[PDB]
Amino acid sequence: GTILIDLSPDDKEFQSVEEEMQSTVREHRDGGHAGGIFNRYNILKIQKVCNKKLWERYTHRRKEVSEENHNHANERMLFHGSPFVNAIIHKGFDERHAYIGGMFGAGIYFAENSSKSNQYVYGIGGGTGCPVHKDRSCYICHRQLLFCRVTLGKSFLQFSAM
Amino acid sequence: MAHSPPGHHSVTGRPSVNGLALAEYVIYRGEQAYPEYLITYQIMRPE
Ligand SMILES: O=c1cc(-c2ccc(O)c(O)c2)oc2cc(O)cc(O)c12
Ligand SMILES: [Zn+2]
Repeated sequence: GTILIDLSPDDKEFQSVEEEMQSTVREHRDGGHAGGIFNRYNILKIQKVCNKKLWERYTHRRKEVSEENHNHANERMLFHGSPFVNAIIHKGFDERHAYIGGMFGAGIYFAENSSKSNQYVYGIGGGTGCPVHKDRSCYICHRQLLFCRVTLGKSFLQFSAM
Repeated sequence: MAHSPPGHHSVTGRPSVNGLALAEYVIYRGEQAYPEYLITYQIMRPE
């Protein structure tokens, strides 16, 4: 079902997506242990993910949530990093993309800081890092994350000592 | 997979100690997210 369309670096859409990635890097309290040591990225490619079935599934749930929350889907764009990005783009998010041991329960996690999602690209806590060099701070290997459309509806506010 | 607290659709994890960390969010249904952009990248070694 899925087709991937390359965006041109001269297109304003590419440029706005890169700006979201780059502007939401921060330092992490682990010193870079999980995700590596960096202040910015080299963006190599940005692809638009197109799948009519998955889209209609999303927008059907979106309208349900809107109607339960004073006509406000509370839709955001957020980052998701994991080793399963290739399954997500063909089959969608599901229970097998849940962080069963996460702070807020077994669910699917997203971040406003692109650098937070980067800590999960090679696994929980960065796993053992890249496949080729076993290096969580690899400057060579190509990484992938998703910039996702996410419906929050009425969101329970949980203040977190983090 | 867990469920949202009753009467809610998601959880917002708002960091209270580090005032530069932005929010994290959890959903409990896969159909509440669409993977719109696939970004391929390298992290860069600082100078
Ligand atoms: O992108 C995130 C991805 C994941 C994640 C964690 C465990 C998994 O088995 C998985 O498939 C994904 O966990 C997070 C946990 C966070 O607190 C913030 C995040 O952005 C993520
Ligand atoms: Zn590597």
